[PDB]
Amino acid sequence: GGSTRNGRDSEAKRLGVKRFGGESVLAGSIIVRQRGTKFHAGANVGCGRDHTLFAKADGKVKFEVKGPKNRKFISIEAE
Amino acid sequence: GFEGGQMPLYRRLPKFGFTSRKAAITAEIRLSDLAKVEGGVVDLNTLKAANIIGIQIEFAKVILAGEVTTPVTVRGLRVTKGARAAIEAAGGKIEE
Amino acid sequence: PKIKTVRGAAKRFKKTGKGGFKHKHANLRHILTKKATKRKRHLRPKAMVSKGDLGLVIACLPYA
Amino acid sequence: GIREKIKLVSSAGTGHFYTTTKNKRTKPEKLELKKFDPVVRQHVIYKEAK
RNA sequence: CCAUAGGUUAAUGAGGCGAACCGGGGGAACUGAAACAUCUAAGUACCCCGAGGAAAAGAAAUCAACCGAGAUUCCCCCAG
RNA sequence: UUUUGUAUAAUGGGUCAGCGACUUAUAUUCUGUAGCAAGGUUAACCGAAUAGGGGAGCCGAAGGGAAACCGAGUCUUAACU
RNA sequence: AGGACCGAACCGACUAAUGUUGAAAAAUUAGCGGAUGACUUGUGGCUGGGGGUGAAAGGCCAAUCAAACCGGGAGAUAGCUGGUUCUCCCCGAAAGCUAUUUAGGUAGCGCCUCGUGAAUUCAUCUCCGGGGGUAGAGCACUGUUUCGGCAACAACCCGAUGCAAACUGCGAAUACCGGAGAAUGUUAUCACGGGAGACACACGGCGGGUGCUAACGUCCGUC
RNA sequence: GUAACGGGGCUAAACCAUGCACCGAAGCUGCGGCAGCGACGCUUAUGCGUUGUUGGGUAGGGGAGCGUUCUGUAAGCCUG
RNA sequence: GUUUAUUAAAAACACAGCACUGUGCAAACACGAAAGUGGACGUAUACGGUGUGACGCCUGCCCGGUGCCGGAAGGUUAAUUGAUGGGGUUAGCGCAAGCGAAGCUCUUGAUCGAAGCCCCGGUAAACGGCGGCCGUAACUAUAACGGUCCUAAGGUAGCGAAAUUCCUUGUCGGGUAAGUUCCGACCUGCACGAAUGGCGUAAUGAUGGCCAGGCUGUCUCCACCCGAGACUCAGUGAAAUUGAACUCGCUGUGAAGAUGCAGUGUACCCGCGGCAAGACGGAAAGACCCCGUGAACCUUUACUAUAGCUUGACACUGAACAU
RNA sequence: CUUUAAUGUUUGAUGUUCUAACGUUGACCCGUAAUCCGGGUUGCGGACAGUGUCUGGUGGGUAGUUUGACUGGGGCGGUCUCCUCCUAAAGAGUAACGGAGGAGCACGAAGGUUGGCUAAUCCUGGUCGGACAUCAGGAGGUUAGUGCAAUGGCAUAAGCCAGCUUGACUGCGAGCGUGACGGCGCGAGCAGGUGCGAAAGCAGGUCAUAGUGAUCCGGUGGUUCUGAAUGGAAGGGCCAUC
Ligand SMILES: [Mg+2]
Ligand SMILES: [Mg+2]
Ligand SMILES: [Mg+2]
Ligand SMILES: [Mg+2]
Ligand SMILES: [Mg+2]
Ligand SMILES: [Mg+2]
Ligand SMILES: [Mg+2]
Ligand SMILES: [Mg+2]
Ligand SMILES: [Mg+2]
Ligand SMILES: [Mg+2]
Ligand SMILES: [Mg+2]
Ligand SMILES: [Mg+2]
Ligand SMILES: [Mg+2]
Ligand SMILES: [Mg+2]
Ligand SMILES: [Mg+2]
Ligand SMILES: [Mg+2]
Ligand SMILES: [Mg+2]
Ligand SMILES: [Mg+2]
Ligand SMILES: [Mg+2]
Ligand SMILES: [Mg+2]
Ligand SMILES: [Mg+2]
Ligand SMILES: [Mg+2]
Ligand SMILES: [Mg+2]
Ligand SMILES: [Mg+2]
Ligand SMILES: [Mg+2]
Ligand SMILES: [Mg+2]
Ligand SMILES: [Mg+2]
Ligand SMILES: [Mg+2]
Ligand SMILES: [Mg+2]
Ligand SMILES: [Mg+2]
Ligand SMILES: [Mg+2]
Ligand SMILES: [Mg+2]
Ligand SMILES: [Mg+2]
Ligand SMILES: [Mg+2]
Ligand SMILES: [Mg+2]
Ligand SMILES: [Mg+2]
Ligand SMILES: [Mg+2]
Ligand SMILES: [Mg+2]
Ligand SMILES: [Mg+2]
Ligand SMILES: [Mg+2]
Ligand SMILES: [Mg+2]
Ligand SMILES: [Mg+2]
Repeated sequence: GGSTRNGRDSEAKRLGVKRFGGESVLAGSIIVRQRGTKFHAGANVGCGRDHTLFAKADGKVKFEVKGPKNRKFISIEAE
Repeated sequence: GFEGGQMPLYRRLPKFGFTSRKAAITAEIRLSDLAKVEGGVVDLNTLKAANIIGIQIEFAKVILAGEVTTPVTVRGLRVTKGARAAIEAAGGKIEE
Repeated sequence: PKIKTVRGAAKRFKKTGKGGFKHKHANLRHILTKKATKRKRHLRPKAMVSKGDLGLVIACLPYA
Repeated sequence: GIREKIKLVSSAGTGHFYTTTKNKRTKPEKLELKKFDPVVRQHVIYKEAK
């Protein structure tokens, strides 16, 4: 009849909510299909092809909101 | 190997072959030996008679096992650069 | 009678320093042009059995 | 489909080569673009491409 | 024509039976492959012929590897 | 007994007595346990047969690499990372 | 004369009843069809199993026939059904996920047991740090919806009123993740290894799809 | 076949608010007893008393035993 | 006449008759690894195979497809023969790079190649097929009749609500007081039709349907009577079944239809003759249904094979000649 | 030597004649007061027929088998892999023969970088220009655009234009995410060489998420890894790839 089918898992979300151990480069947020949902900021950046919030140097996670027009923005200060 | 019906692990995975067909006739002597090679001179053979190689073997190394003590001189054989030390370090000599 | 070894398995596995075996990665011999070199580059080396299927491997190779 | 596979060969004597696809149905010009030749470990001019 | 074929006689010997083992002629399928043709079961079961106390085999147009071994047969290894 | 679930109107059994179903051989890995210990152990066979002899050989102390090969390193790589 | 007519023997078998643990593993009784013919009967013979024979029903081939009976291969195979025998003590599941010519079977993971390791590991409450777009609400947006206002029937726009799983300019509880702390808890936690069983669940509460907000219905989440 | 309180029967033996008392389980306590683990007197291998705690259980796992036939200890021991 | 011995006797099989087709005899064909044998001590007025099934009047159109028959010019094609090019090796050549003869090898396949298939023609008493939209009419109408589009060609005679008609008890007529059956018609044949024969047909039939006279206990509606059981006594003496029974009704409950649970009603203990509403009564591990990567036999342009039939090459297999 | 011959000679293609293999289920003779069989003679046929080995066709005559699963019983119908949204109770993840759509590719630029640009739509005024081209202004503000579904995203634009290019590079990879597993994904940084830019710096294909097939058996290129006496070679391994 047509109605059916559907994508698979495709997790994508926050895997490093707030401050964490934040190793050399965990994930902090793999919510692909975004740029504004989560913006690359601070010691963390990367933002791979699949819009995955990288996360560089070890430390804690912040989860902020700066710059004109909301804009979440994530980063990882020292701990 | 059977796991329901799906391609078994020993199936989905490739097969990297090729057997030495030589390493089979290549032994590995250790420093713990020699002090039992019936006297001095660790002849290419001897070790065989010393019951520690194999009538078939044709090649072998000395390697570092952690022993030597008695001054011995390996003959008609090979040896690591780490074993060709302790061997001489104990008053030994290399054939080559 | 002596246990017969699954020849097929003894051609894809090899006991390592210890219990491990380390095998050959799949997806590296067919349609490779449309595959990422980075992907295939991370496929040339070998890798130990996932431990989850290790049990099986240690059955087809009774004399491993 | 209509996209045949191409084999970019090295200008150097080395038998090294790259692989990709092309649409010869509209791009008859033999493709060349220069890439890295692992063998000689030096970039060069790769050719061969319907 | 010869000569054979054929015919008669005599002297010898065979014939048939029998548990396995043994050599030879011929030779399944169920089954396994989680189906099924290649493959397996298996040269098994089974049929047939022949022989002995054993049979069969056997004195290299064998093997090894530049050193050499030295018919055949059976056991243990080599090695799942 | 089988089932989500049986007094179940679901299965089995008229009753009794006797019989009636996870064994055996070899191989491989564990656990316990005894022997010995970087060593352990013999196989066939001999036999003055459960001895004693026989260590052919098997496992372990070295691993890495597809391999040549190298070796407490070794592969990967032009890279001694 | 006649595969001629009526009708015993002889051959056959259309109907009914009775029998149905029968007198009988197909008969008895009363009727019925053929009765010099492709008739009927005695004795002996010949066709043998994937073969025979068949005025053809797969019928018959010793009360057996869509492939006889006997012995063997043979303890065929049976992911199915049944059955599995003495006692006491401790722990204690699953009825799920993912693959599967798989779906009432298996296999890895999950959950049980046993051994060995290891940390304030793990849990509850408190507090601290987080992302959230569910409930709800709302109507800028996407659609849908009225009622009024400036359109040779009416959209657009404006004000007033609603609706939404695939609407959101808002937004909980709360769950979850991480940090710190006390107490409590025979380590409850994680890892590896020996043995598993289990992948038919059922009902009730709550949030839902489906069904009729029907079903002791059905498909999920969770207790 | 009373068949829409289980029945009798009830005008309160119904209902509402408030309050006390009582019945009520294999729950809790008491008394005696058993086994696993932690604890104390301890003792001082060991082992028992005092005590905190645990002891429903299918598939299934782990741990202890009973009894049966036959071998040794048996030319013993028991037995008309 | 024959048939499912043991639920089918028939409209089924057979039949004489008809037709097609094969077979020249060491016949075709069949049993058989073969020898041999049947066919037949027969020989085309014979024998085998196939279909139709006395007889009467008959048996239309389609050869596109499949099969069979003839052609076989051309295209494609087996084994066979093996051109030709390529490679391995190495004497020699060379300080070396490489090149490399001959031989031996590995490979390559020119070329030669029959039937078959494609192709050309035929053949339907060979397997088979015989029209769609819907074209143009007394109010609308309706579209049987038949235009047009396409078929290999579009159902002729005869028959038709039939052993064939779904709607269906079609409609009408007959028979009856009343007839979903029956008989005679109509034709709108879901989906007849000409030897998988069409329509008829005297006679025949334990054949299907309908009607009538006779006849009756078939029935209204059962009554009496004669015998064999049943009942009683004496003798002999089974069966299936069976967890255990101290084996009631109801209403509810409950794995969802209760002798056994709850409530309640009822009920002194035990036989004998009768009856069958219940013990989901007895009997057969449901035959229907689904499932099993179960079985069997059967079908075919499913797959893979194979006997048989048939092709060519070499062998047994020789001598000449013409082209 | 090179075209066409003539004889010669060879060797194939036909086709005739012969006899002498071979056939004879014609006749006769002997074994033999046998229809068998064998030998002999004669006639007919004759290198044909036929048989063996090889080979193309034919071959339900016979044989072994296959002929899926899901499914509100089965079947019919539909479905089977991948991507998007809702279902999904504000982490991840969740079922139905639940409600709605898409993929099996496309690009040598539609990739890289540097530099620059920014819409849709309406109003008004303008030759042919009208509903709707191009032009001027004003309002408007991601309602446009995005190679193709849907969701999220995008102005520092990923949207648009151009110059120059080949980073759609090779070897590796701290650390993560996601899977029972096979495996899939993100990835800063390092080494070698590129490109673009004055430079900082960016580039290991495309805004991202669909555009896909494990293993085996082989084909091709490369390699002095191996190569069964030795040197080679066949073959094997390894790397790239079909
Ligand atoms: Mg030795
Ligand atoms: Mg099988
Ligand atoms: Mg049930
Ligand atoms: Mg019962
Ligand atoms: Mg008993
Ligand atoms: Mg008569
Ligand atoms: Mg008569
Ligand atoms: Mg007789
Ligand atoms: Mg019979
Ligand atoms: Mg067997
Ligand atoms: Mg059996
Ligand atoms: Mg499959
Ligand atoms: Mg709401
Ligand atoms: Mg949640
Ligand atoms: Mg299952
Ligand atoms: Mg289930
Ligand atoms: Mg459930
Ligand atoms: Mg339910
Ligand atoms: Mg009290
Ligand atoms: Mg009490
Ligand atoms: Mg217990
Ligand atoms: Mg008759
Ligand atoms: Mg009958
Ligand atoms: Mg009858
Ligand atoms: Mg007929
Ligand atoms: Mg006709
Ligand atoms: Mg009447
Ligand atoms: Mg009529
Ligand atoms: Mg007809
Ligand atoms: Mg007829
Ligand atoms: Mg009586
Ligand atoms: Mg009596
Ligand atoms: Mg009841
Ligand atoms: Mg009765
Ligand atoms: Mg019954
Ligand atoms: Mg049954
Ligand atoms: Mg068949
Ligand atoms: Mg079979
Ligand atoms: Mg199914
Ligand atoms: Mg979620
Ligand atoms: Mg204008
Ligand atoms: Mg895209």
